[PDB]
Amino acid sequence: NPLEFLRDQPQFQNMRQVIQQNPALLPALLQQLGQENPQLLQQISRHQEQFIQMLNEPP
Repeated sequence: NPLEFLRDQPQFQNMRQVIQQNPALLPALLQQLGQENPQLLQQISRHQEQFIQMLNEPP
């Protein structure tokens, strides 16, 4: 799945940041990921726990 790198790369963290302080655009990054490629979303399914886990970065 293309998420492996997504979860590893700042993609997950980075997002949390922008959306963390500036929660205006929200973590849409995911919407564009699953939407972009009709196959991505499916593979992304493995996320949720990890993806969202960071989406709520403590700091």
